[PDB]
Amino acid sequence: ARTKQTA
Amino acid sequence: ALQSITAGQKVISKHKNGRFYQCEVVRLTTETFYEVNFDDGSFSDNLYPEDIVGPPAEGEVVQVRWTDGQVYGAKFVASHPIQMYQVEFEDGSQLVVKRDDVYTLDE
Repeated sequence: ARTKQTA
Repeated sequence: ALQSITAGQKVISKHKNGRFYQCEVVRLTTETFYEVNFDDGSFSDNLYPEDIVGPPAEGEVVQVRWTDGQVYGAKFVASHPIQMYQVEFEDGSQLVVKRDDVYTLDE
């Protein structure tokens, strides 16, 4: 899925 | 018992063309995703091993090839194996999909 995020 | 999908099962899934079609489960396969914390503070838990330029240890520094063709530095968190299903459609095309892209029949 190659997704990034700042959680 | 808990319901399960097995090889030979007649099911409904999404073709690469995006539409749904009846298809047959050819085999169960395990896909492994990697999780990393990027130096920039973000994180991804759905990279493939092929995106790192066995698995590294938690905290190990690694270089990740992102979707932009650029390389970013990160520290490895953990690997996530996920049960997936290889299905084949009428035209012979095949695809590896997750549980959520599969709709089972009563018989």
